[PDB]
Amino acid sequence: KAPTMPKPQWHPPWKLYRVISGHLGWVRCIAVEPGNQWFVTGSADRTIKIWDLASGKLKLSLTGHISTVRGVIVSTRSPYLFSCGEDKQVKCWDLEYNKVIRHYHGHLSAVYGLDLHPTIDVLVTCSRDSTARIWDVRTKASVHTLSGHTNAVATVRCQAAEPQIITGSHDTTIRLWDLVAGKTRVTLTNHKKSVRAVVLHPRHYTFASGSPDNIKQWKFPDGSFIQNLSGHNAIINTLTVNSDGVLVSGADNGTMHLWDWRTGYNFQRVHAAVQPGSLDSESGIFACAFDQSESRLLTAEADKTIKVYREDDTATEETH
Amino acid sequence: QIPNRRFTLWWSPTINRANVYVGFQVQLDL
Amino acid sequence: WRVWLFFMRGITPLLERWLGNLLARQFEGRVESHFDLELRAAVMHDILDMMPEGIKQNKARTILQHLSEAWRCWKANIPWKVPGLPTPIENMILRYVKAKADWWTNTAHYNRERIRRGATVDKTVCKKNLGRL
Amino acid sequence: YAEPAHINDFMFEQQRRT
Amino acid sequence: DPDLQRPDEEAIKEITEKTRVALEKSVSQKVAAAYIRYTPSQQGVAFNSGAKQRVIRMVEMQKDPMEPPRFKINKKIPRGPPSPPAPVMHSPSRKMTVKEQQE
Amino acid sequence: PEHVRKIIRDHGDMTNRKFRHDKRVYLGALKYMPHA
Amino acid sequence: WEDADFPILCQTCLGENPYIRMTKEKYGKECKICARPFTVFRWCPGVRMRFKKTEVCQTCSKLKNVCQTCLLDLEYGLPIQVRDAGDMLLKLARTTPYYKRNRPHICSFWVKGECKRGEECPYRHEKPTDPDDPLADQNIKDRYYGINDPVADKLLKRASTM
RNA sequence: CUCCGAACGGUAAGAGCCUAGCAUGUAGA
RNA sequence: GGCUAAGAUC
RNA sequence: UGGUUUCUCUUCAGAUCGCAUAAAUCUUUCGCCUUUUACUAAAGAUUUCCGUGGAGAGGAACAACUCUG
Repeated sequence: KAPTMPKPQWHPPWKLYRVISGHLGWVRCIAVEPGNQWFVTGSADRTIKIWDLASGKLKLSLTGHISTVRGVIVSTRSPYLFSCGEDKQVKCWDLEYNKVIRHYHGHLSAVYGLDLHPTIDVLVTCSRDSTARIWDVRTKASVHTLSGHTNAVATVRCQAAEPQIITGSHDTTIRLWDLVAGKTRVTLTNHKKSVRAVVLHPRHYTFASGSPDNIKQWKFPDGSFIQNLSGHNAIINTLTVNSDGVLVSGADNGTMHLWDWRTGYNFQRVHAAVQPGSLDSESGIFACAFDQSESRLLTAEADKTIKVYREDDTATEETH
Repeated sequence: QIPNRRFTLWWSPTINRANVYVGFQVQLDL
Repeated sequence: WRVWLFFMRGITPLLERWLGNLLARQFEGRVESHFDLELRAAVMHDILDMMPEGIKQNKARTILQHLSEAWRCWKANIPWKVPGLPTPIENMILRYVKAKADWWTNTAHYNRERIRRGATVDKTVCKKNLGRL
Repeated sequence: YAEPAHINDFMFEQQRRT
Repeated sequence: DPDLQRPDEEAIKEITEKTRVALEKSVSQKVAAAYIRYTPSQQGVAFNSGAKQRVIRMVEMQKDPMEPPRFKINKKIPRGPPSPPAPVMHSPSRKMTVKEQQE
Repeated sequence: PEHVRKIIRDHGDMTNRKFRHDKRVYLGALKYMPHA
Repeated sequence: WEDADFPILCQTCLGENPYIRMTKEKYGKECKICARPFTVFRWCPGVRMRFKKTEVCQTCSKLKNVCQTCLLDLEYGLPIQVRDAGDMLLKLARTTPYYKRNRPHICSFWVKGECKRGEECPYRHEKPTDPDDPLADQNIKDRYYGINDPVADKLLKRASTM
């Protein structure tokens, strides 16, 4: 009865292969190197530690922040592992000497997330004081103050296709602030909850979006609501999408619901376990991003255990 | 401050001179 | 002549930044509490977002007071939890309390490692490190 | 209402002054 | 494929070249601090008649590149504190249930 | 030529010889001194 | 801060020629209409003119709708005290303006007698105005605001004479 | 044996009277 | 109205 | 094939571009320490300044002396 019901997309279920637990505190960010060798992941212990992307062993430990590290954006166009700390300091720890090289400032409060633009030499630092900041890389100065949010700008997206910068505001209103002007070119007539999640699928479609309650898709030219999300009412914090058509949603309740970017039905919708030292209701996917080789999924939970989920071939998972 | 006042006033020629404090010409009053 | 020509060769990029603001003013005219405030504001941001069941007479400062009395009960190592509560509201309160306990224990061990000599200066950190241990 | 022109400033200033 | 079409790589590079030129103009303005013909449609009827274009050459005066600034910090209002308050139109807000106060 | 000998000759006049509206630029342009 | 692109001036102050030349100085001259620096637009009205510039601010002159140099009005030409009184602006207006609005200043050496410049003197070597009249006793806000406007006072008084 | 230091942490606190080295370069009739 | 050593407190 | 010079402006410099060599900043270390800047020098990388290198563009001087081939 539903449109496009008997022809969904293909999505085999995944399986956890290794649960690395070396950090001391809730991991708030996780990122993979573009060479598929390093895995940068912060923690609540104010130490952004890099590990092996495939072996899983520890590779380095780089501290320096005065608060929780809630952002780690490894730059692919330049060797600089920039990080956003909650101590009002976007510590751009360059990996050329494993130390701070820039130490840019300007935000009045904690920084929510950071995203490096693929084309423009600037870093979109989504702060949480009242707005975001367009920090210029290798200049140590801000470009423009894109103040278009009534609350903290949690999510951030710097796409080369979208001319504006998609900012995710916690005031239940997403915005697309232009890079040259700075004003929000178009708002979002959706996401009734506090929107603190955003994704992008540039493989064969436009960039989507997300929300904790009543999430929906979008489009890159000026926004276009394609379809809403499934029955996921938990507080979503991680939203990753692969080029093969997989859509991973990481919520705070631990229910890592995996759906399709085209079909929309939840393929796996499995819930992860917790650490023995942790509490009963403490496991929650705060950050999740796929690998550079798009083989083993990586989700950093809140139970101080960076879990890695590999793939597995199966055929008895037909959805009605 | 009361035992500190009696100790500072007792050694007043020792703790206030030209050698103990070099650059100074401050007069109190008349 | 060679050393003092290099002295002005280093001061010529310097003095434009040193005395640049001096000639400009004549015509232009011139802690750990931040981590407690950021954890308190994010708790109100999470409680107003992580399922308040819509606009149905939502929480207030009494919910933050419930998190305040839970931390004070744990501070004396007492088994008094906060009973009589919804399960996701208690799980969100216990998650922020376990994260605040990670911050306070790490701040206690860092001051105790710098308590042997450390800095040779302590005005009020000596009473706090002895009270935390 | 401003409306610029791509004419030469040399020939325009010479013709108007003449 | 036309509904989910991606933009061209030349259009993305032209958007990148325009953004790089716009960011360089803002960086040159940040590092520095730290003809025309208007038709006189206001009162042009008979006073100096025949002025249909009123051409005025815009010649920028080259100031001295070694000087203190001519004024203090500008205390003038640059823009308007009203906004275009776009409406939400997200979802109709209603009551959940009778047991929503107990849940 | 000998043009610089005349311009520096008017140094501290009473706003009548290179001192009417040029004294503010005279102390501001000279703030690039150690390069000279 | 305070930027501009084109001066909002009158056709009388723009010069008695279709072709003119402007000179823009960005953020300078200390415009006393808003106590903010504006784009000082200097120009030449013509031969033997005053060659004045902009005096008022850009945004401060938008609410008054007057000239940038004359600062009288936009269409009629009456002062702001005469424009806010009252069509009243149709009868008080006057086309074909005088050259005294674009006339240069007087020679102080000619008033003192020792006019050593001669025939090449750019200033006017004529007799000055009578200081007993209130027309040569205005101020900055006295011409912009309608309060204490001597030009608007005689404009309403001489309108009912016959 | 010849390696030579500078500023801040400093003079108060007030009543009546007296005299000075300074700055702008305007539109208007 | 929050965080500070039941904040020390007869 | 056909031009010795000189002044303006457009890139990359991985050559002791510099046959010699300044200052500031950031992350770690020592000495004094009494509030702080001026401090002492060991390591690494980021700017500014003193400068320079090939290769197209525009003027001036005999470009005509006829340079290599």
